[PDB]
Amino acid sequence: GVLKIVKVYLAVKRRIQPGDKMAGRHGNKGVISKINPIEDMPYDENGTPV
Amino acid sequence: GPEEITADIPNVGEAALSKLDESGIVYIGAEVTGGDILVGKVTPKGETQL
Amino acid sequence: VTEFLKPRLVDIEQVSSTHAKVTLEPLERGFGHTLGNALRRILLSSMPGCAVTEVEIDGVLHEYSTKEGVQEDILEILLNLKGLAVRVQGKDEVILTLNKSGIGPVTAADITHDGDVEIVKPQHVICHLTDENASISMRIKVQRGRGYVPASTRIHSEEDERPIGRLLVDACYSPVERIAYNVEAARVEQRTDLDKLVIEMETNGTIDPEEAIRRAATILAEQLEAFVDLR
Repeated sequence: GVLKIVKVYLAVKRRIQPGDKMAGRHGNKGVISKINPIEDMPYDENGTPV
Repeated sequence: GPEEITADIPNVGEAALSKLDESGIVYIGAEVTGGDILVGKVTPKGETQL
Repeated sequence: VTEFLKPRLVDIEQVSSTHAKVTLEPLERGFGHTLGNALRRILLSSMPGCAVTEVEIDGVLHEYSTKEGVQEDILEILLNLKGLAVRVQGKDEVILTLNKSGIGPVTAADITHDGDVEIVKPQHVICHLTDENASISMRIKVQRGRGYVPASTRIHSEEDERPIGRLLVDACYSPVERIAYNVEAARVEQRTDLDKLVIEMETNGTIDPEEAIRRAATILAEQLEAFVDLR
């Protein structure tokens, strides 16, 4: 019954966003709640943010 | 009758057929988003019974 | 009591092309940290800079492809061009051209010379040509802006992007990489409660340190007008 098939391949770049599940190797899973501006993050004596 | 892969689609403007080639298939490299036609296809119908 | 001593830009210690130390002095008690964190939060978010926003590589249609003779995928070339540091004088958009043939690294020193454009790290590798008959040719659109504008914000804003083969790059426009500040005691003539504020500043080399301090203080002073008036 099939006369022809056209297969399209889409490449989607998925950036990380609130709701994406992130995890460590020690069973510490979690979901991103906020994406915080860099000047809002905690930072050490040298100004390097976390 | 046979369904037809075509760029000639009813009730669809020339803007939505902008990234389809003369065969009704999307170009490679085309940045598409949700709802964009990738392969244009029409199915023959009949007895619309207005 | 009702009059404060006001700071002045005392010293710029340019440690590197991309690292500086600005001293503001003298500061009253408590104003070191007030000004330090306000200036850090503005320097870290609000500075303007030029970023690569679009690339047209000559034979490529999308970034999930490979050029023949080039060792890197087009996506990796675009990631290398995302980190290209340019300062554009007297324009808000320029198109640089890179043509390069033969075996070797294609670096930022190989971008053709525009008069109003300065590449601050010419040793910045963009790709590697691994074939003597290989050649790369691209049109890199550098644009001035502010903050972080991903290409997703920019695809379907119309932009008349009829060409398939024009690849959008996410634009991180901020020239400032790191701000630290430290409040030391000043050595002023009579007083002992006066501070000085040292702002250590890592940039990509494309903004003057004093110019960025002036710009951040101007942004503060323009945001304070709504409170100075307060109607």
